[PDB]
Amino acid sequence: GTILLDLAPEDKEYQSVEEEMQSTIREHRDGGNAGGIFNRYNVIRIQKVVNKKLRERFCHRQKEVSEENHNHHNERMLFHGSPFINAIIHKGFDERHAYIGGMFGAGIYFAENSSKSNQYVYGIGGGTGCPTHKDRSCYICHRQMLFCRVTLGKSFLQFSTIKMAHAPPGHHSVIGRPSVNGLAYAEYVIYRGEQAYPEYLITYQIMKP
Ligand SMILES: [Zn+2]
Repeated sequence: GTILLDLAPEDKEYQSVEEEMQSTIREHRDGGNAGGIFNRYNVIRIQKVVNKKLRERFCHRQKEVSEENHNHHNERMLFHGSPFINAIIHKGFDERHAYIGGMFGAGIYFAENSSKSNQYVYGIGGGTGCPTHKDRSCYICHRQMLFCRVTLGKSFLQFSTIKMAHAPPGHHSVIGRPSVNGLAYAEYVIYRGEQAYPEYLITYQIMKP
């Protein structure tokens, strides 16, 4: 029920996504332990995920949020790395498989920075790395991540560690903005899988300095 459409490297969308990916690369305080050491990706292919049902759910929920947020659905293109990408592009986002170990409670997380999402491609905290060379800084294996469209709506800006099962009353998402001696980069949390849609599937690599 899911068809993948390879975008040509000469198309505007391809280079737009790529530019949105390689420009949001930042140095993390872990010294590149989980995501590995890199400064720019090696994009193999960018494929659009097509599934009318998931889009129907997404647009329905988007309409609900819009109706409950000043007729203005805050759609934002955000990154997402997970060891279960295929399950996402086939079945859609699911809050039943949310990040319980997250800082803002068992919800679905999204990073504005591509590297931060790369930190979760091979699992939580980098996991155990690639399935071939057992290295989470492997420059050989083809990694993947998701450039998704997330519906935030009325966002709730919490900076400290506040766990929760759902979004605050009158809200739809929880945004954690960077704080000194706190979190380094912004995080975006949604507690409904209907508020995200894996628009772009990015197959890439990391480059050794
Ligand atoms: Zn490898």
